[PDB]
Amino acid sequence: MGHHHHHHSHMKPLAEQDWYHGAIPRIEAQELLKKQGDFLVRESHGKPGEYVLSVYSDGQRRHFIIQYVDNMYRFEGTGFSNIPQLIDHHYTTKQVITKKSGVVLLNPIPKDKKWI
Repeated sequence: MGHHHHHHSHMKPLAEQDWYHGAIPRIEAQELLKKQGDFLVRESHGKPGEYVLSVYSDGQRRHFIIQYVDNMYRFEGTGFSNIPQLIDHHYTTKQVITKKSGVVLLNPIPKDKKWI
């Protein structure tokens, strides 16, 4: 507590999420990754509604797709009503994306203000 270091709010919406880079191409999603942990969520370029998570793990670019079922966004069965809440809560709980792959969320990669 103090005069600074207190961001009073609930969260930022999916659009304002820095880890959410938008509908950027597959190349741009894989090239910005460097260590095991770097992750970003994009939307499929041309397919509105299909969000692709790109996380670098085990030396590979691990690309997962967010399925919208039962009115919830999910990677491996269990899902949340909102993507920003899905990733945020999944990150803070250190839960694995899919048990098939075994990838965890650490240090999210921010985005640039590409007005072009």
